[PDB]
Amino acid sequence: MGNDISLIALLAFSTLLPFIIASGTCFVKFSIVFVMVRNALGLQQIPSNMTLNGVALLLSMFVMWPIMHDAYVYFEDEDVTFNDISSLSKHVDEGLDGYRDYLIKYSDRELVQFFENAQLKRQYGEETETVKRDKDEIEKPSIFALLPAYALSEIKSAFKIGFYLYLPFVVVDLVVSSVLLALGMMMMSPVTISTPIKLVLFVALDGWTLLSKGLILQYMD
Amino acid sequence: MGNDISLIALLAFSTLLPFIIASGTCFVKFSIVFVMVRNALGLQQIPSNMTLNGVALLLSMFVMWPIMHDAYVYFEDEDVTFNDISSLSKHVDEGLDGYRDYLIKYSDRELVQFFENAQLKRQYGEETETVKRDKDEIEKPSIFALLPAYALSEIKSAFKIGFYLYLPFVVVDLVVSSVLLALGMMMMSPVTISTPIKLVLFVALDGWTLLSKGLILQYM
Amino acid sequence: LKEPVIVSKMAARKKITGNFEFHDPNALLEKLSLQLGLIWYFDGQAIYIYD
Amino acid sequence: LKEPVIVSKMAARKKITGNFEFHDPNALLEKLSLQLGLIWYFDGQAIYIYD
Amino acid sequence: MFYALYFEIHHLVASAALGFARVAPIFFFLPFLNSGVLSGAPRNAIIILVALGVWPHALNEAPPFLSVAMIPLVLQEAAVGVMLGCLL
Amino acid sequence: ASEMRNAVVSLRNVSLNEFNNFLKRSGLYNKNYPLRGDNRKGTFYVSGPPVYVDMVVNAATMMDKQNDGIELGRQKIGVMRLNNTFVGDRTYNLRDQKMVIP
Amino acid sequence: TPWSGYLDDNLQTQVTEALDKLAAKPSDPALLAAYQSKLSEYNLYRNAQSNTVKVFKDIDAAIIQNFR
Amino acid sequence: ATPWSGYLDDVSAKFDTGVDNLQTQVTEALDKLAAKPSDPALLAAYQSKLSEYNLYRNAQSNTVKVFKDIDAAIIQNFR
Amino acid sequence: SGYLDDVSAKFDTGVDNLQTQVTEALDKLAAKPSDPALLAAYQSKLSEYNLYRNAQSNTVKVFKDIDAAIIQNFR
Amino acid sequence: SGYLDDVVDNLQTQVTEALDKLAAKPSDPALLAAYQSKLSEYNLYRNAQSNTVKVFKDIDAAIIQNFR
Amino acid sequence: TNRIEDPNLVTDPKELAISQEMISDYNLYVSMVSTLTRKGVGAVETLLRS
Amino acid sequence: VIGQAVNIRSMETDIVSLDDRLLQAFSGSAIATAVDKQTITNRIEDPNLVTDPKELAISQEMISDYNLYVSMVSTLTRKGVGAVETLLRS
Amino acid sequence: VIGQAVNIRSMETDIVSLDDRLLQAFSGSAIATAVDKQTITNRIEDPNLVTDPKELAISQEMISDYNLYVSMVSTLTRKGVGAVETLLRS
Amino acid sequence: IGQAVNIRSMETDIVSLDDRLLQAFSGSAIATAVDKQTITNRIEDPNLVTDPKELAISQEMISDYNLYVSMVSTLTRKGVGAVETLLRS
Ligand SMILES: CCCCCCCCCCCC[N+](C)(C)[O-]
Repeated sequence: MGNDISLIALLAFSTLLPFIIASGTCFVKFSIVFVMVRNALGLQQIPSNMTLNGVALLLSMFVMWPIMHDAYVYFEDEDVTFNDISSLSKHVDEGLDGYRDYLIKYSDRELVQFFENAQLKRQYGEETETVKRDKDEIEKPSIFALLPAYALSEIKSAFKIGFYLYLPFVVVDLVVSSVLLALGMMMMSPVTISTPIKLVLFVALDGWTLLSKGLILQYMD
Repeated sequence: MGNDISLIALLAFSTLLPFIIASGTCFVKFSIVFVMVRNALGLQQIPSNMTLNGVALLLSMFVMWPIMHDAYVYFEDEDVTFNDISSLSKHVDEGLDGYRDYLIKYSDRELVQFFENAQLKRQYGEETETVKRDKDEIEKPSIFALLPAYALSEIKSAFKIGFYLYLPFVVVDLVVSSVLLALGMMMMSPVTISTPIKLVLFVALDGWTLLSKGLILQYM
Repeated sequence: LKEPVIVSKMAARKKITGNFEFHDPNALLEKLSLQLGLIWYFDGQAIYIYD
Repeated sequence: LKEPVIVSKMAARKKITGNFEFHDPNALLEKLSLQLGLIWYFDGQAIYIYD
Repeated sequence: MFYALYFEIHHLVASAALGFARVAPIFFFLPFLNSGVLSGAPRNAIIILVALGVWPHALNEAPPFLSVAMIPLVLQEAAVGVMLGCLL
Repeated sequence: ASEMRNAVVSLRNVSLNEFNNFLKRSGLYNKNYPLRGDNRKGTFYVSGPPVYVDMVVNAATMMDKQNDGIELGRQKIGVMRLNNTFVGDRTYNLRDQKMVIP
Repeated sequence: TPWSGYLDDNLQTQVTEALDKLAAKPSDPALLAAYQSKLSEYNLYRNAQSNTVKVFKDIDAAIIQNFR
Repeated sequence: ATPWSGYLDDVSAKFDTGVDNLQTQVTEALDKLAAKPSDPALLAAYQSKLSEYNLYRNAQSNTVKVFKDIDAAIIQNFR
Repeated sequence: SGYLDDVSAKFDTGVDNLQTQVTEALDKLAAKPSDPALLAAYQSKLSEYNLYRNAQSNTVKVFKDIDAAIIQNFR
Repeated sequence: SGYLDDVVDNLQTQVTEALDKLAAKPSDPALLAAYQSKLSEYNLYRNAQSNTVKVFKDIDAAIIQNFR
Repeated sequence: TNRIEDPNLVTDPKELAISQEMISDYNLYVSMVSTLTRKGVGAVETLLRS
Repeated sequence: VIGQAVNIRSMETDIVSLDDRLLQAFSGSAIATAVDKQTITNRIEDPNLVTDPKELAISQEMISDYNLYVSMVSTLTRKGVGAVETLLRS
Repeated sequence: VIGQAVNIRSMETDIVSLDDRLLQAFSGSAIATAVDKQTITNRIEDPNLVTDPKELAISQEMISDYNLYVSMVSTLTRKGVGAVETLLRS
Repeated sequence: IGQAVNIRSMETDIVSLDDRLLQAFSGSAIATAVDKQTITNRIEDPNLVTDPKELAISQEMISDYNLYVSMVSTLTRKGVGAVETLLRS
């Protein structure tokens, strides 16, 4: 490296990288959807968490790679670009817009607005006018305000997707329970009978194909 | 120690090894099947996961051993001369084909091809007419395309096997319930009468040997 | 004004309503500055408005 | 044109339709360059086209 | 003053730590946040970020609680968090 | 066919045509994949099946290294009689000055 | 090594020259007095340089070893 | 734009190992000097050769030492 | 600035004028290299200089090593 | 210090004073010989203090980690 | 201290030995609070499940 | 004494986000460092500066101060990162 | 200045798979490294290069740069795999 | 000068997993035992410990030994480290 502080900052970033992936990337969503599927089928320990997180991380790679590559060549670029403190701080800030555009494109506008206003009222005082940017160009919000809005937005949508998948298995369960009561076999635990019907239903749907296709198509046109 | 960047690459690979085994090897399937056997017999804590996984890990080595041996002798034992980026890249890539062919044997083409197009990201949303379900191939897909298609195929296969394994034991206990309702004894649960029957049925079938043998025979 | 105008983020949060002429902009701009609480500078190339 | 053509990853996203006559390619290329917003160069062996 | 940024980072983490005591119980009760769904490395990373998103005071000035017995305080905050978890 | 190898070799002590003679005596030469370069210079390009390429590259490198033990620069001695003048330098002690003719 | 994007040998020849003059007439007091100075300065220059290059190596190494 | 890869002389060095000229010449010069320890023409030669041999041997040792510390530090970084 | 410059300066405010005197004596001597009266004075001044510069540099070295030890024990 | 707030002399003073006296006449052997031993004793004191503070903090860090 | 006395006293060995105590002790205090809160929350979760 | 400047009321009625506080700190440090390295190298190249006791005694202090500053920034940064790891890490 | 080359154009990402870009990066690094090690070794044996003060001042820089390059790569790869361990094992 | 080489040492086919261990273990323990012995008797011999051309060889031998044993240890530890995680998990 040509400069020492440029090196210190790089080692710090490389030391905090995993939490940024755990809280600001689609991995947070894929990881949830697969656990929801396992809950739905009524399984406990199989497939293992290490297998489901393995595929979740691989799939997240196809989606995040382009902006990490873009940032890499942007900071390697050898052409003369900055001279002085204001130009350096603007050069660094400008290099992050490739990722601010990502967070903003998937975060919920209402949450972004909440976390922004609640910071203004910390710094400048609660009497500062509550913005109500109801028709909005959110003026490059701070990333510390933007990041938790993304995290809660992805949790919301992953739960939403997971809900839909239950409904067939719910049907299966209530049907089986009704036919057993119709025969009076009150002492039979339904779960023994209903588990294989769920498995064969999911296999006939080919769930993992449909699901992994759609989850990726949501991120690219 | 040769080239030290090759040394770094070797230690890195050695660190990631258990996740590759956990997500790109038939351990994935054997681990699930044995646990489902325990659930179908309705046992909650015995045999231990320590035992079932130990067995699954052993069995999977027999299947994978032929490939690791070839990769080893190809890379490490043979001294070779190479001199530039392109010659080295080709040399390295050619070594993986022994594993690549296994993945493509057990993976499903339209999904692998989808992931390839997704990582080129070209012209995306290409239609089903851009494909025509061709049959015979000299394509060489990426390994980052092949790994997840493999995982998602193995899991589905395991679920399918688990469908059949449950059936006989489901019959065994509905018969017991019906006989108890033919008598008056509707206050008593089947489970304490039903469990030993399942255990004898399973030993009379010698299910462990038929399972292990048949699981191996698929990969021969 | 015949010059580009740059408004700081903080100053951009205020709202104004009514019907304005802009006949003599340099005078009007000064008057409005003291009513709204703005400060402004002019380097010869662009007008900068801040809170 | 009698030259191999290399098209940038970015420019390859654009689409076109119609019935075209390649009577004088250097001229047609110059025409469409401005209409579509492309830039191009010729080193003597191949034609490179960019956004 | 040279060390001021170092101390300003430590004031931040002390505030986040005392906020976790009040935010985590809510994540225990709600059906879309409990560890039946959200588990592993994401869980703490998200809880901490939320707590920092809602802490009421400027993060860069010394926390006011340095003079107080820590256990009575932590239990107080956890009880408050349990009450909010029930009402939500 | 996809396995074809190619390499550039540079020799300091041995000519291309000298190496050719070695190949021919060996019975290793192959007119389908001959060496390409300047007979008079020491740099050439070769391409072909793996075995042939590897053998060529190794052999040539060893030939060149071993020729660091050979020597070319044998000195010679010429004896030349002067027909019109004395070989030695002379000193003329002028009564006023000593002067030298080398 | 350059910091990417940031905007922004005579003494050797002089010593060689003085050596060549001196070698032709080792007994000239003026050539001796001149060579003594050129050689002394060249010596100091080379030492100061190599000490500084080591000091920078050791700072970069300490930084890496702190996070490693 | 990127600097060229270079090209690798894989075979040459490991079998270029062989008896150095420098040690041979040092021992020869010593054997000439020991026959007549008072000849200035021989002393002047031996001073120079012995000096060069000292520098060469040190430079080599310090280099081997540096290259092997890097490898020990890599392995100790991963275990 | 800094403390090590404070230590360095505590010498230079200690020897008021030596830095000048040495050069002045040198100019005089250079004017008449064979006057024993001049020679005798230059020997003294030059020696006093040599000693001042050595003591200064070794002291700065020692205080540098004390600080470099403490900043390592911060870890 | 001249100050106490209600609610001998140390090596730090003695070194500063002996340096101050020396710098007035850097070439006196009595003063030099008096200063060598004060600078040495100050170097030893200031190392031993920091090394033991470091030991007590690593003890407390290990306790907190052991109960994690 | 904000623009009073002076900055950058990286260098005097007497004040630099006072900073070592504070820089260590505040890091330990902050580390301790992090564990106490986890323990407290874990105790509440333990009782509520059981 | 040459070209002195100080900012006043830095925090009296405006406060920066942490996001910016880190960025300004990084920039103000990185440029000062790069200029100090160039100054040292130039003081070594010039034949009139590496041969005069008065100029060497000045250069020794510059090298000492550079080395102490970069070591202190590195240590504090590493120690401060450690605390965030101990906070986030489950 | 004796012999030099540079690679002017880099291939479009639209035609190259994700693992090709890795193989291609790795190979280039491994070769530039073996070539630097060899160069240094050869400088240490030419008796003209090993005994001239001008040339030694160059060898010292070359060996310091090689050392820093390899320490950098070996550190960042370890951080890289440590992230994967943290996400999957946890 | 008294030297011997054993040539027909190894079988290159695919072979049962149990014996690849025994053959690797045995070949390695043999190599390290002889290497260590030659190192020590290079130090004990007075004609070798005092010649600058010989010392330079001993330096390389010592370093190569150090690295080889460091690497066999590291890879074996990561080998059993994989198994214990797959089984515990
Ligand atoms: C509900 C009827 C259960 C009848 C027993 C089912 C088969 C398992 C036990 C008998 C196996 C036959 N065998 C081997 C004893 O001959």
